[PDB]
Amino acid sequence: MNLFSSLTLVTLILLTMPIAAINFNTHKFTNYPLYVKTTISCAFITSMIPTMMFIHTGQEMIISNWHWLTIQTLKLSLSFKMDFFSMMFVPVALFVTWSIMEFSMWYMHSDPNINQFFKYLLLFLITMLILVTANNLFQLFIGWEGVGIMSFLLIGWWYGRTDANTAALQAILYNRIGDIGFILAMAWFLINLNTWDLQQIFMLNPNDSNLPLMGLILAATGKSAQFGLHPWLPSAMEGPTPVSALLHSSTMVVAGIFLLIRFYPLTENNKFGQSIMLCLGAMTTLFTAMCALTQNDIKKIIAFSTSSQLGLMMVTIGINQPHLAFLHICTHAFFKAMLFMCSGSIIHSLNDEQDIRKMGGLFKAMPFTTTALIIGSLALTGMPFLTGFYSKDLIIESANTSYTNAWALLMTLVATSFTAIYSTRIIFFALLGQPRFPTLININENNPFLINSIKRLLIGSLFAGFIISNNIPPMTIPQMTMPHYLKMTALTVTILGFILALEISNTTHYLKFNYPSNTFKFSNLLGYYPTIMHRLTPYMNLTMSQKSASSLLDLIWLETILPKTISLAQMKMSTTITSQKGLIKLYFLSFLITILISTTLLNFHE
Amino acid sequence: SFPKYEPSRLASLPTTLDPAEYDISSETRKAQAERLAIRSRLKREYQLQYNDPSRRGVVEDPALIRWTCARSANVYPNFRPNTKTSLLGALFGIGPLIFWYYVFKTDRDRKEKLIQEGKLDRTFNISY
Amino acid sequence: MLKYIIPTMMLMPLTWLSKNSMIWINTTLHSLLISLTSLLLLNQFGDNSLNFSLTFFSDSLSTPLLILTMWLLPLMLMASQHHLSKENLARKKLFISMLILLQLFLIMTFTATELIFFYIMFEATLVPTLIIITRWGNQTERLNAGLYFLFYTLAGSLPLLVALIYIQNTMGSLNFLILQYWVQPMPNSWSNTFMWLACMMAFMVKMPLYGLHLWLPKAHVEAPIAGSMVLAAILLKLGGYGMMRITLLLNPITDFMAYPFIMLSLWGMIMTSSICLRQTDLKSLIAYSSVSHMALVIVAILIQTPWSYMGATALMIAHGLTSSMLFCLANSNYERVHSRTMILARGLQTLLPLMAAWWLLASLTNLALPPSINLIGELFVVMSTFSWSNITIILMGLNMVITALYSLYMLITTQRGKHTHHINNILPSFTRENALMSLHMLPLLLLSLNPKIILGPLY
Amino acid sequence: ITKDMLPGPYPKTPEERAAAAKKYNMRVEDYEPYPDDGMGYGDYPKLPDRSQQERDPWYDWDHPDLRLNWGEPMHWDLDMYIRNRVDTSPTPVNWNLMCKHLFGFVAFMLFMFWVGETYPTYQPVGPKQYPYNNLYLERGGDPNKEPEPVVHYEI
Amino acid sequence: SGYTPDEKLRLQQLRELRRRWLKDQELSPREPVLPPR
Amino acid sequence: AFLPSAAYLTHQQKVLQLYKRALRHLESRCVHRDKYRYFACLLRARFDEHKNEKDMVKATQLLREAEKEFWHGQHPQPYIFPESPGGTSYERYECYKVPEWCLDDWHPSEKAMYPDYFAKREQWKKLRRESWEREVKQLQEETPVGGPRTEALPPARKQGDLPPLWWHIVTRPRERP
Ligand SMILES: CCCCCCCCCCCCCCCCCC(=O)OC[C@H](COP(=O)([O-])OC[C@H](O)COP(=O)([O-])OC[C@H](COC(=O)CCCCCCCCCCCCCCCCC)OC(=O)CCCCCCCCCCCCCCCCC)OC(=O)CCCCCCCCCCCCCCCCC
Ligand SMILES: CCCCCCCCCCCCCCCCCC(=O)OC[C@H](COP(=O)([O-])OCC[N+](C)(C)C)OC(=O)CCCCCCCCCCCCCCCCC
Ligand SMILES: CCCCCCCCCCCCCCCCCC(=O)OC[C@H](COP(=O)([O-])OCC[N+](C)(C)C)OC(=O)CCCCCCCCCCCCCCCCC
Ligand SMILES: CCCCCCCCCCCCCCCCCC(=O)OC[C@H](COP(=O)(O)OCCN)OC(=O)CCCCCCCCCCCCCCCCC
Repeated sequence: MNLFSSLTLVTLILLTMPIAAINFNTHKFTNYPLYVKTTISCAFITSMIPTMMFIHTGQEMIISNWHWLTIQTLKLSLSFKMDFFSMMFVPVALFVTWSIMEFSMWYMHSDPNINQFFKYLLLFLITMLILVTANNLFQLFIGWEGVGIMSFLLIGWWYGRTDANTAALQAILYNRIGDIGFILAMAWFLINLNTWDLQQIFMLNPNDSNLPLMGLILAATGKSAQFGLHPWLPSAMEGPTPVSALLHSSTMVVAGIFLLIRFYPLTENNKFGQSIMLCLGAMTTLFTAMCALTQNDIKKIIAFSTSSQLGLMMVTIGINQPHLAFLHICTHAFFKAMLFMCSGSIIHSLNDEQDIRKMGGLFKAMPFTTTALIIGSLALTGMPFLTGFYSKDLIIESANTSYTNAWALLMTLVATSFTAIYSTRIIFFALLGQPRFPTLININENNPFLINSIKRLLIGSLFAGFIISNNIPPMTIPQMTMPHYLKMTALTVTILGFILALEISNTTHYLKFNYPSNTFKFSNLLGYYPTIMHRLTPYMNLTMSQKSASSLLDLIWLETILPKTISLAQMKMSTTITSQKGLIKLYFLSFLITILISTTLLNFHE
Repeated sequence: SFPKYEPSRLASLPTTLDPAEYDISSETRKAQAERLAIRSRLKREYQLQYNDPSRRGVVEDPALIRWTCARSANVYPNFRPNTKTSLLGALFGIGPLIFWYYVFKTDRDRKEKLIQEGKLDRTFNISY
Repeated sequence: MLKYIIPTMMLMPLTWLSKNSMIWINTTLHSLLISLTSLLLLNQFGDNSLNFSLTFFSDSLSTPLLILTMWLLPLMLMASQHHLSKENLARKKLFISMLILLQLFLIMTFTATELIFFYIMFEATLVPTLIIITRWGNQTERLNAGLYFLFYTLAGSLPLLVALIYIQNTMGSLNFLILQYWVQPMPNSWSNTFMWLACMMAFMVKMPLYGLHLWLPKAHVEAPIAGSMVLAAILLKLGGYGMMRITLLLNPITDFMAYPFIMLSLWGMIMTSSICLRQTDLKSLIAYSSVSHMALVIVAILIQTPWSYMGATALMIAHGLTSSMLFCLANSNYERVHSRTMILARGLQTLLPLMAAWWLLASLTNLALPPSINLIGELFVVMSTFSWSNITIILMGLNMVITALYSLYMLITTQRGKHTHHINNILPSFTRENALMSLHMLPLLLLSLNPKIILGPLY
Repeated sequence: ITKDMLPGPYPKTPEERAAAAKKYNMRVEDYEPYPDDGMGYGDYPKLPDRSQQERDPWYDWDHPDLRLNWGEPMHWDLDMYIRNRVDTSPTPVNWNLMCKHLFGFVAFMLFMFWVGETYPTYQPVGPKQYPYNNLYLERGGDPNKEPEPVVHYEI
Repeated sequence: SGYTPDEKLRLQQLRELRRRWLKDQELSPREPVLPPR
Repeated sequence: AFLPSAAYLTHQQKVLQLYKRALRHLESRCVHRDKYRYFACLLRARFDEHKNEKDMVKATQLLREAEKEFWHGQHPQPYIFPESPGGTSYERYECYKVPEWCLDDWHPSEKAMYPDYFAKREQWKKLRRESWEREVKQLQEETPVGGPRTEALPPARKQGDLPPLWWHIVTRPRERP
């Protein structure tokens, strides 16, 4: 007990220590990024001990260490939940973040604000571990809004760029739309269950859990960029490449998925919520993998890749497999962070070139980036016995052999083929063929920071699915009896995607020029959703914000009915009273009329 | 042949597809040259102040001041109560108030009836 | 309460007998000492209020308002000493005398045991505020602003006076401690309907209620900086304090008299927040955000649950600190570019990075980032209004979208993008300015460590 | 700044329209005010309702982030048509066709999720069998009561 | 047709002044002159 | 349409801008360099067919249906250079482009850290303030009555004069500050 809880809190306090160092400073640091990276590698090592002694005995606890506030019957404490989800997610996040920061010591080396960048990246990591280690909804909401704000500040890192500020505010907007559902869930649990703690929520176990689960699904739709609230995650590629690698691929954007994994005792007893999550995840994983088939910016392709993988995670929550969804989070972190780091290696070697039509011939010119990009694309598409095999193949086998929305299953399989198609789109245009980049070749990947940071996620992308899937305890019963066409569905669908997109890629070399279809323009212009909804919904708001609300009501009509008409009335009465002609005759005639009205008409003499 | 571009409010017509872009008439040349003259005069008036070494402050733009004065202070002197402003001021001013009044009133009447009839599940509700 | 009233009055000979170079230093020093002294009001009990005398008492509602009031005076002096540097010395002392007099009226507004003495201090606050706005405001419109601020108040408050005197004739007392035990139920009638309106509409004007709010984007905009600080931070909260005291006497008629006003607030916070999306004047945007935040306090007081009163007093303290800081930040840009147009001076993070960090923290507290007391008050009001009716979360949640949208837009317009080329008088941030921002923001963030002192009498 | 350079009432005579066109630094043939319907625009020009994104980005703008010169009459909704906000730029696909394709895709997908919900897939198996009266005590059944015996047999 | 001779002459003179300005951004070998630590 | 010197685009300028836009969009459609090179020669052959067209109404008609041709055949996501407007690195470094006048607000302890730089800055400031009145009186003796027609500025005409309105062109920030 005393080892577990101490090293648990030492990991988090250790992460807070470089924030205290950078806020209490006077000098120019002797490599503050190296200090933050050393701190996070040490927090990874320190977090591995409670993880190992969870793997040994299943040892879980709750550290409710500081009573913060008692609102009459709601005692709010600083409470940390050290269960399976925290025990696996904290080392994976720390390992990925340690690779992201050794990558950032190379990629952000020219940045004059590199200490502020490492400060913001560590503040993200602190808010994310506050999110995943939380036991009550208030502390989870602290972590939730904290990763939203660090997402804002890191998307708009180059703040003089208008597109960076627009993408950062768009990410805020969609996440606050999801926070509506988060606060709906908190309101429902407080009013109906008198708690924000997970233990009393799970122990009371309400049957009428439609409305709080709809709130949690809306919160995950915002945070994990599911369909309807999806385009902020491809817009979030406006930030620097380590931001996209850490936050917007592997760690932040699974949080909504993580939220629904955290409330699995409620979702497992609600078939309606499961069907909503299933249809929403299948819609997301179809639509975003379809959008990725025609993109040309490499970070947009990897962003639609990870939003399709989040849709797959939402699917496997929707088939009542939350531990496979969490396994796919912990698996997806390695190869997707590595795919963004390989893309950033290509982008830096080609002088901030991000379009895949100005790449090519990088198989031999960037051999280590090529090796790791091929290993990551095979881990993404579910090559057998790489890390993506140990989660995604089980997800497809469980989605096949279950009482399932059949259209959601079929769209999940079409999305699985589309993953192979856009992965070989990356490999074909970036690595194969002949060069299309400019003539002054500055291709160099010989930094130890770049090589070692991609190397550790490469060892992760080879072996981490095997190691994690053989260390985690069984929490469900795995379906292992199924017909041969249904066992072999994922591999055959992935191979068909590779074959079909080899045909698509070899047709690009032919000397034929076809006009683009409407299917190409639908995939390329993102299903027309950021074109319509980001023009129409701001327009109708902002006109309503100025014409109706500002001008018509609170400059005109609320000004007209109380003060202006009163003022004009008193002015008019003032001018009628003071328009007397100064004639004694008329005043005494009014006095006579006064006396006659008082006597005959008012009877003031009786 | 080709699908004709249909311009919308939020997707305007391109410059290269506009038929008035190819007007070579002398009155359009005079209008374009007069707009260039106004823009060049405003440009010179700006950058004689912008490049002044003795100037330290804000080059005031009367167009910006004129915009911010039109957006706030000129609105009520140019308001006339007529059919349009009254029917828009009452639709968007008291319309939503009536709407949300009946929504919240119907919801709370239904909920109060369920509570006093013992039907609303209020089992663990002690925070309010 | 007289251990606070007498030093506040002794600030008057302190400012009028000071040497001419010492009148900001001495008043700042001794007002900070009074503010340090104000923490003795935290002798609060779980059952009884801290009842000093026949005239004065202090429960956990009035105590944070008193501490915030006594804290705001040194910050107002720091905010105002720069733009009054060229002022005549006697007019400078008269300005400081109006601030001291306003503090004196506020501290016995909040501690007034008896309700007609509350009324007299409540209305006595008008005169220094009117004088500060119309005499030391910068523009022409201050005069018109001084009329609106004067006449929306009195037209609401003169029916309150009559109503209070009626209670004096009916109950025999206006002691709030006596009225806690002698309160009779107020049944449904027309007489009690206009009794309810006379008790409530002065505080509805002070909050402000949406539709009655029109005095505020003139009074807070045309005021000088100390005027705007005390108007947004304290004088709006006279309405919320007065409602929380006066709704004791208005039960059970409130349960249907609140329905229009709740609608006016629930839709009004949708309107005024939306108005903040299209404001060209930055100080007007901060003013309309104050109307939007006080709409929640109106809803929370009208639904009158424990969670709603706790959220409303937390939101009043939090909004006081946040709105006062936002007006001071907007003033720090106004004292460089001499225009309140928000689109004028852009890209200021490239020029003023630490002040941009203050803009960031004030924007984050404006959008109620957890665990700030802004979010504590916001969230507790949202919990209580969800219990009132589950549909309100729509109008609540949509508000929290728009509140984020105008908070960061303000942050994106002024701090981010490219700097304006022709503006070259952007001086580096003075120590006074960063000090003013930190004296707003550091107590605001430290209250998240121990928020129970700002949760009011039914914590 | 002074009074005859501020915005005023709606121009009625042509010389008033000419002097207010001169005030906003633009041609009389280009100056069109908002129509005098009492909404509160006054003499302020109705500029062509385009976003600032549509401006030429390679031009030497006085305000390059805003794409706006000094002294140029600002649009009434300039704060709305900044590049952080509403874009009105021409799109490669027509607006109505974009709306048709997006609505048809979303409606077809929702219809097919409803169809697949009505006709779900499953496996040719019976229900999962649990011992001890379908785990009666484990599911929270009270031990003072006794359920009906749920008996499962070999096959 | 390319530039006019006034445009060529103005760009040449602005080019010479700009390259003088950019040359004047280089540091001296003693710069930055730091205080003694 | 909107140009600093010219009031309009000529027909020849419109044809050349269409030709460049069409080649860039054809390169976006035609990713590979040999395939682009083939179709770019075919597009150049289509532009050379109507090159010697003397009827300007016929040439304007051909230009107009060629713009309709381009609008049908454009790429939805054309290639944009990274620092070009709409690019992924466009206006990225504007947050680092601090204007030079901020150096006037430095403290003397941090101006003493760069003695030769600020000693060399002061002679630029001296040159600018002795050039200002000569270049103002150059502009007002050369601008016609009614104001300038175009936005073009004159060069320096004497030996010793600087070009009028030169300071923010010369002392502009670097693209990589
Ligand atoms: C009672 C004892 C208490 C002791 C502990 C203290 C408790 C908190 C008190 C308040 C602390 C604020 C002080 C720093 C911020 C303001 C000044 C500033 O910006 O300086 C920059 C400067 C360093 O920057 P620089 O490089 O030199 O220049 C800045 C650049 O220009 C550019 O700047 P920049 O943008 O790069 O950097 C700004 C950056 C920008 O970063 C952000 O804005 C992101 C923040 C939000 C997302 C991440 C956090 C999310 C929430 C999680 C944290 C809370 C819960 C954690 C618990 C677990 C989960 C429940 O902010 C930070 O990094 C600040 C870290 C702390 C942030 C706190 C939350 C603020 C967000 C808004 C409200 C949220 C709710 C309230 C939370 C209250 C918690 C107590 O800092 C200093 O020099 C610090 C000076 C000394 C500060 C003393 C603080 C205490 C004062 C109280 C005195 C009385 C009691 C005695 C205690 C003394 C302790 C030493
Ligand atoms: C480097 C500095 C560290 C300390 C150096 C010097 C000491 C050396 C080491 C010895 C340790 C010191 C002695 C032990 C510590 C004190 C123990 C103790 O009983 O302390 C009393 C208490 C413990 O709690 P408690 O329950 O006894 O009392 C709380 C008070 N009441 C009951 C009124 C509510 O306080 C603390 O320990 C305070 C520190 C808390 C640490 C975490 C702070 C997080 C701040 C977040 C703010 C916002 C939260 C919002 C969300 C909350 C959740 C929903
Ligand atoms: C800011 C602008 C809006 C401000 C609104 C202010 C409140 C609106 C309502 C005010 C009503 C008048 C004061 C009521 C005091 C109640 C005291 C009381 O005992 O009432 C019960 C008493 C009942 O009489 P009684 O108590 O003597 O009788 C004994 C009891 N019974 C009835 C059982 C026999 O009510 C009245 O006598 C009349 C109440 C209504 C008065 C109508 C005239 C005034 C109309 C409203 C004017 C509002 C301001 C106008 C100016 C606007 C701006 C320029
Ligand atoms: C489980 C359930 C799942 C349900 C899923 C479906 C539900 C949601 C349906 C869609 C609603 C949200 C989408 C519409 C708003 C999106 C706004 C946005 O992102 O605008 C981006 C726009 C510019 O972005 P862009 O053009 O892409 O940038 C390229 C570089 N210039 O930037 C701008 O124009 C800036 C504009 C700032 C002001 C925006 C005003 C609009 C605010 C809308 C709030 C809506 C609240 C809804 C509340 C619902 C409550 C339940």
